[PDB]
Amino acid sequence: DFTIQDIRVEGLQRTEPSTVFNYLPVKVGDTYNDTHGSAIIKSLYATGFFDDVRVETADGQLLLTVIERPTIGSLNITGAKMLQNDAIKKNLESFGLAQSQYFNQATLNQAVAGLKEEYLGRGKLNIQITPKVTKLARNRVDIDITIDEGKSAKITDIEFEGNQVYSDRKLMRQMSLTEGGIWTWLTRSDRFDRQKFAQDMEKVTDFYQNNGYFDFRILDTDIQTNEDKTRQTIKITVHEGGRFRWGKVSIEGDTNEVPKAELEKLLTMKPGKWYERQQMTAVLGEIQNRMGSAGYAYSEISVQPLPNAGTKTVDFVLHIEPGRKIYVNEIHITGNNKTRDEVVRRELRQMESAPYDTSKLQRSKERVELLGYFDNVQFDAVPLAGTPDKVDLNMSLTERSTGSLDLSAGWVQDTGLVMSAGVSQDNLFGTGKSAALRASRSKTTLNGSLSFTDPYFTADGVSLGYDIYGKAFDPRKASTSVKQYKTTTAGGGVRMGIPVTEYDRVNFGLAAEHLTVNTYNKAPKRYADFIRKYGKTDGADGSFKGLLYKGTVGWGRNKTDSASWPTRGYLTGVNAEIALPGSKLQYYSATHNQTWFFPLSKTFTLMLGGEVGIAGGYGRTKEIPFFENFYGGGLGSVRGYESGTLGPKVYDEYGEKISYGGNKKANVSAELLFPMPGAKDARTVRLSLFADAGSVWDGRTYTAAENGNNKSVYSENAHKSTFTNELRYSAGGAVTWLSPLGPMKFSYAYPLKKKPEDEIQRFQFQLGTTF
Amino acid sequence: AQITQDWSVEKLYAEAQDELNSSNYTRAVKLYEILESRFPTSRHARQSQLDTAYAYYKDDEKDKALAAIERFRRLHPQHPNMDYALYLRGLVLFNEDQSFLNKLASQDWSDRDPKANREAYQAFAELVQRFPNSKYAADATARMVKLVDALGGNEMSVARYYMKRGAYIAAANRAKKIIGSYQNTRYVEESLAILELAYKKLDKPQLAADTRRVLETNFPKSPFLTHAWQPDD
Amino acid sequence: RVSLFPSYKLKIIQGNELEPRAVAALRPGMTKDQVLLLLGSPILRDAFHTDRWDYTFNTSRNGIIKERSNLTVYFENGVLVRTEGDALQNAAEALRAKQ
Repeated sequence: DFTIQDIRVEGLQRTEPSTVFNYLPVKVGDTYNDTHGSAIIKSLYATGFFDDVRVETADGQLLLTVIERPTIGSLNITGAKMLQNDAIKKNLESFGLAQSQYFNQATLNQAVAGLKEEYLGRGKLNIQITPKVTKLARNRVDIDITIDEGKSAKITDIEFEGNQVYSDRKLMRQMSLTEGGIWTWLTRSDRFDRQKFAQDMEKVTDFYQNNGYFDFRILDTDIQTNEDKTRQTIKITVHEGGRFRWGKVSIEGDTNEVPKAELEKLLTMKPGKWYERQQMTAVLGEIQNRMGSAGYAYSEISVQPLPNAGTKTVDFVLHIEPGRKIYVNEIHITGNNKTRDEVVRRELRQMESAPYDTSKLQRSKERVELLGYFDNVQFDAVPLAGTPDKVDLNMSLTERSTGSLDLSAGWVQDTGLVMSAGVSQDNLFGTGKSAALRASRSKTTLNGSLSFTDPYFTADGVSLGYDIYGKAFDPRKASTSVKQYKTTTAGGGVRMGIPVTEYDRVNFGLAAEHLTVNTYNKAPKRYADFIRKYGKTDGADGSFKGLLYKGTVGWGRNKTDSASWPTRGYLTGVNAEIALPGSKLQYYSATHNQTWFFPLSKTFTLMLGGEVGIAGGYGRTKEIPFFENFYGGGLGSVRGYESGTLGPKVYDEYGEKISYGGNKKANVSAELLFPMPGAKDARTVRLSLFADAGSVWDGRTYTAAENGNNKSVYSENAHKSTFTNELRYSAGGAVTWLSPLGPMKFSYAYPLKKKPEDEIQRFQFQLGTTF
Repeated sequence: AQITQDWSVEKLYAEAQDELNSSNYTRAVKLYEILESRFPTSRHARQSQLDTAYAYYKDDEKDKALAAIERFRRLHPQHPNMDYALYLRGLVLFNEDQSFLNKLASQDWSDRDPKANREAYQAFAELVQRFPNSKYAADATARMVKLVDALGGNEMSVARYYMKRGAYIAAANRAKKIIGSYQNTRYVEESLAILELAYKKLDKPQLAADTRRVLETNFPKSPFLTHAWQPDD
Repeated sequence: RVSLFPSYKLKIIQGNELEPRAVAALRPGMTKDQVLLLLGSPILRDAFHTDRWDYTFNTSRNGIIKERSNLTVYFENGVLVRTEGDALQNAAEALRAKQ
């Protein structure tokens, strides 16, 4: 045996032998023959230290020759043709390859193998993969991969066996892959991927499963190449089950508190259609979420078929095991930075020690997502050593940028430019306390506003807020001018808001405003009567002022995915936001909406629009203000002619034609919405048509005008522009897109029944939304 | 490596210094590796990595900072500079967030994460157990006491908000863990007070009185002996 | 912090739950682990007087007690000694009803 005395480790380059001895499992004065040799050699082989180190026994000064492992100080990349330099850079550095980092050849080999496999996974097989190694300075080395990809990998022929049940034409129509063609030249739609192949495989197999053929035994698939390994052909053979009939699926097991009668009620299976695979999946989902809605996350169902040919039925007995009633031990919260913790706790149920149900858990999911403060949230269940009845349910948060400035511009067809300003803020770096500034300005209007609110004034939570406004309207503009005047509206208000259930939530608000209505030189009788009834005139002009005690009552709910891509669901709601009694002008006006969406196809869909309301008031004032009139005809009305162009076009000074409209709101939308599939699934392009129904009435017939009748018949009733339930026939196209930089308006309008008293507009364009 | 000019070590150090003074970083960081390759047997790697970590703290990310620092920890675990490293570790997980838009003189720090202050506590514990006579430890002690105070305030706020919802059952275990593992903290009186409120709301006279004896033995003087607890604000 | 307004919308509060057949299974005189497996994890557990394991119930409204049911259990030197509470009897006729 020999004792260590200041091992003279030589042959080192930059190993700082002090830290070597520190890394040595032994120090001076340690007895050693062979025990630590393998340990030290493997320790230095780890961390990429060396490759050849020798140890001997010689008078305490053991010559530990060491050869420094190469360290890639500088790394380089090339050959990135299909992918960019950044992509290859990150996916390589994900496997080491940092500065120096003690480069090893085996790391090179595994990395190149992995990347090669990644590329061959896609439609690239005839690929030249030739990395090059250049010896840089003493330890630094350089590598650069060279990738020379093939032409492409195209699928020429698609063929099958056992196709006696359905025509290969229809089935190939069903399967979501392409072959050679002219309209398929776009976006290289005939390329191949293993993953997408498998996806289409399960898709078509499930399609057959719904077609009544049991278990659809897939025999085998094979892919065969061609000359130059360029073109490929796919052939899969399967075995169908034949037609059948299912009408007697049964369930069994224990229920504990659960009622078996409720189980029978929820069992939605019938002999009709003889089967449905996804219906079976859905009923499994329903039963499972029920089995755990009571607090059993680990109750498990067992399926088993019981065949019977001839009658061609296979019974399904569903055996359930419930057990181990589960509660929650503690809740942890992640992604809590820049915000409070109770704020997200405000909403979910199951405070603690509660029967773990997904039923209210998905409700919590929905409740937090509609907050929109985070793009992604995940709910994570984990038990501990004290396993029974107690599991952690920590959840995820994804903090998203929200504190910025709302400086956004847009363009409108009539007025022109419009700008928006104000800091966007909803969270004073913590709890909600949502308060912000919002203002807009155009050549015809301006409106500043500050908002301030807490969504939860109470334990359940009541939203209380202040909100100011200063909107002023300047209808007088260039040639395309509606009746010229100004509007002066400003002031503040308080908004209160309470939910009545998980899906219903109302909000009220009372305030008081003031307006100074003003006129111009001689205006039609609808102005003279109004001003001489309440206002005061001076010369050829005049004005009026009044108090604006206003009340507001509202309610709503959403049910569609939307997010600029509408899906199943619709908007429900009602509102009443005008100067309510308590001051002059005793008025009342309703509100409605319907946004029915029918996603019954891959791209084509239709939306039904819904609105009902009467703006008529009561009390001392039996009339309707001109400025409170509807702007019938145009975009927001019908998307048809130019804005605010329904009703009697009255003659006046200079003999122009400006209408009024009524105080009746009712609309019916029906448009075939769909994207463009040429480019990709990007959430960027739509397309539809324009076909709307809009009704608006006043009741009063108009017969006397400025020495001229603008109607075909002298006795033209002005209560409705046409027969009862008034509307004009019109329908055109609508090029939709989604976002060049966001907002848009584009559509082609074609009218019908062109009257001699109405004006049309075939195309309209707006930018940066409005308001 | 735009120029790869040959210079002396102190010139590069001063250039890095002014780059920090001028908030210039890419050249400052990129000259570090070239100087190290040119000057392998040099102490400048340690200052380079620590200043890069400081800059990354001044930036959003810290991953490459930690990569380099535990890389060094594997390199020379005897260069006494590691005291700063773990310290800046506690700093990088502290996230002081020096920005004008979010001054918030209050800044309770009670929102970062449990992971950050757990790691801070363990890091400074290793610091003190290995360097009781460190270049500085009072800041470390202040950091641990502040973080544990923030933890206790967090949990107490959770309990009181539960009380806003009257989640008596949850608050029970809340209090039990507060007294169990969060000793000598200012947030104890209200904990046991709300505990008493829970038991009396849950009709548990004997245990409520037992806790009364506990508190009076511990806190004979407190306004809430005669004051039934109420939530602040 | 006062004057609750008429919001006809409240969260659904729970006190606790227990399965009656376990009450039917309650025999006196076995250890902590035995009764543990018999019933399961108690929702709470003190330490200084840690033989008091009881469950509860409440279909509360805004924090007010609405329904309740309790069964405290006592232990000595790691064995069941006794238990008592208001839930045992109602659990008994519930078990007789469904069986």
